[PDB]
Amino acid sequence: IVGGYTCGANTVPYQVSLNSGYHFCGGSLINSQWVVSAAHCYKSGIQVRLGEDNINVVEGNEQFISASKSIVHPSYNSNTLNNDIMLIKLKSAASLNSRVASISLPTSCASAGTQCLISGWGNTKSSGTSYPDVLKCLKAPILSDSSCKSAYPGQITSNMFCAGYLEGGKDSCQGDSGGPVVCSGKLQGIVSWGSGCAQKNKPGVYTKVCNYVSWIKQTIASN
Ligand SMILES: N=C(N)c1ccc(CNC(=O)[C@@H]2CCCN2C(=O)CNC2CCCCC2)cc1
Ligand SMILES: [Ca+2]
Repeated sequence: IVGGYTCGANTVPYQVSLNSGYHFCGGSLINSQWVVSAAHCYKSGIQVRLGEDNINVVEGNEQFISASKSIVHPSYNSNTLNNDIMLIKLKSAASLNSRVASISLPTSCASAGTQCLISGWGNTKSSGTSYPDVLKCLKAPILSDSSCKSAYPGQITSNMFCAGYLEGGKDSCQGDSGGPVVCSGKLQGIVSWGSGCAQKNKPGVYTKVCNYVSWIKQTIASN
């Protein structure tokens, strides 16, 4: 997160860190046994870390649970990042509490101008690299269709939206991938891609979760 702020410990209780001996992606807890992340975050050997603030210190409140299943959308395209969504089933259910909590799926898509909360342990610099220990947050609005497509012509599918700031300075970034975009208490986006980070006229691009609510429920119900 570039241009954001320290969230505060466990203020984003649905935020998870995906770990492979290091933090490599974010995710969102949507019930005690399932996480939503980016298909481009797929790999073997995923450990889900819930309840985290400082990812480099065992502080209390952490739950480390191995992934049992990682289900990449069958129509994911690694070139266009269309359908950049993955469901991870935990080997055991998490213990839900004030610091480890699920986030609701949307009942409808969000509209342009809606303010949302984006969070993660990704890069905090727009030119170079600095990775934080504690969770970072950013308030960011959803952009209009036309503005999104003007920023990224021929690259925005119906399964993507733009959010952020055309003036630069405030954005998600590498390491935030798979993490939440939450708007009015609903999980509307997944950190997916962009051109650079926090660059002028190049806002972030997010997986449009409202298009996958039925896929998610059907897939979880059958697994
Ligand atoms: N909101 C941002 N600006 C942002 C950007 C990137 C990421 C992480 N996602 C990624 O890195 C995804 C994986 C496949 C390649 N990809 C990219 O985003 C491609 N980024 C380049 C495209 C051409 C212009 C230079 C930058 C997360 C957020
Ligand atoms: Ca910790």
